[PDB]
Amino acid sequence: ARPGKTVTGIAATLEREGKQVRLGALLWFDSTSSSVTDMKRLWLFSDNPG
Amino acid sequence: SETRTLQKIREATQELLKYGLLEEASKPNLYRIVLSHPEEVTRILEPLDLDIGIDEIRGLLYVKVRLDETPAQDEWAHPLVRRQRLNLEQSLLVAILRQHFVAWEQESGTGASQAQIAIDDLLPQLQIYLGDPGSESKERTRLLTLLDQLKGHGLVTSPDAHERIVIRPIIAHLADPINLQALLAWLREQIAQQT
Amino acid sequence: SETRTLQKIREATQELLKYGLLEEASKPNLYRIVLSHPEEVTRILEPLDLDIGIDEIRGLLYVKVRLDETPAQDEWAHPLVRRQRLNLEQSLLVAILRQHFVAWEQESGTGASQAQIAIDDLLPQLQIYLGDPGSESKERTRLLTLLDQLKGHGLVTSPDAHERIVIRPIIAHLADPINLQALLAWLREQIAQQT
DNA sequence: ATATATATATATATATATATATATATATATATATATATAT
DNA sequence: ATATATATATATATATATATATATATATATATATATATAT
Repeated sequence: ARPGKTVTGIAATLEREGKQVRLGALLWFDSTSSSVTDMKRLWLFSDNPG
Repeated sequence: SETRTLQKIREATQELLKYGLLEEASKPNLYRIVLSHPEEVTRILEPLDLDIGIDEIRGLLYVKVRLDETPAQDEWAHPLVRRQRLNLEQSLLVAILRQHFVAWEQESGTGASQAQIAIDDLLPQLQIYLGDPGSESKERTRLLTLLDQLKGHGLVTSPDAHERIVIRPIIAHLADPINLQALLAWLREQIAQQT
Repeated sequence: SETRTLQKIREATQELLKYGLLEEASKPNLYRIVLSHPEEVTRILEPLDLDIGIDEIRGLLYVKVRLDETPAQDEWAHPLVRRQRLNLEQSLLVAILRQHFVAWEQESGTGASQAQIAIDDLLPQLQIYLGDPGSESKERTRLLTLLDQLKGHGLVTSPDAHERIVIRPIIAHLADPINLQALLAWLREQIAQQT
């Protein structure tokens, strides 16, 4: 369903007593090439509700 | 057992291969020597599947591939020749230089007077599309870096005492500028839209 | 009609030129093409003031600067060679690598290519001469900087996962005992400079 | 002694196996530009 | 504060590996002819 240029993301939302803390990632492709390097990466880590 | 290749032919062929392109106005002796021994030069180069192209109207000699005609690699690739694909700004400046070289060759002859343009003239042409980078120093740095990179490509000379470069004849010898024409049409369309 | 050389010969010579050396163990077809027309390779490099080096005991072919009617003076000034000149530290590490190569050769013979040593094996061998940078990572950086260049000359492979390298047979000729004695004399001249 | 019946041999055809050439995918090396860090 | 070196990003070009298709060579099957052994 997503062979060409595509973008994918995930984000879990842990917390305690209202203190949000979010672990999220983003993975995307530029072309139909499916090398391990073709998938460009970036993690996230934040505790800001924004 | 058998004779060697003549010294001057060897030296001139190696010189051209090192430089790719050369001028009679620059080294007329090698120019005449090669043009007096084109068979020897091509025989030296054909084992490499290379050869030379010349332009006596503009007084320039340059190399050229001589592989077997039109294999599946129409977008050709050669062992001894690593090819390049220039970027947005590089090819943009190349198109600017192409258009002004075309104009010069009409208003100043087909290389009779070496094609020239001032830094303060090229910079406005770039500014048409890229706009003001932020300062005159930044403009000059941008254009001079690009011009140096193209000079490494054998396309332009360094600015003279009056900040005027000289366009090498090789610009007239590009393969498929139709891509440059399409790019320039796209650029003018974009700027007309984005103004 | 035309002096076009045979396509296979052009292929083999173009590859040899592209990498400057050719081993039968790796590319037997081109190696045997070269040794089938070695005089052709010579007569083609002769126009370029270059010559073909041959060592069949190790199944190796490499290109070397020819003597013109002037023996290339300082041959490193030859126009075509792309690389720089060898320097002291490079020669030191070359000598150590040749020492290990000759040890492995006495152990298993000359023609094979299985010799190896590890990054940590090299590190003391040079650290004795070069002093201690102050951290293991810094001396590893030193060694890898040397190894990158030496690979650029074809002496060694790239650092492997085991942090080792494979000695290339061509080192048998860069570390020629005659050339080693000449370099020893040059080192004595360097002593005179120190004097 | 000769006739005939049967076995054996040969030639050709076609089916199959294997070798090689080529097309395509993937991985790496170059490679060049730019941004940032660090040294003076 | 400036200059230099380094690391990373873009990115592209080359090399290597693997799979499939084609061509060729071999072998086996079938049919016919000839030789030979047996019977009358």
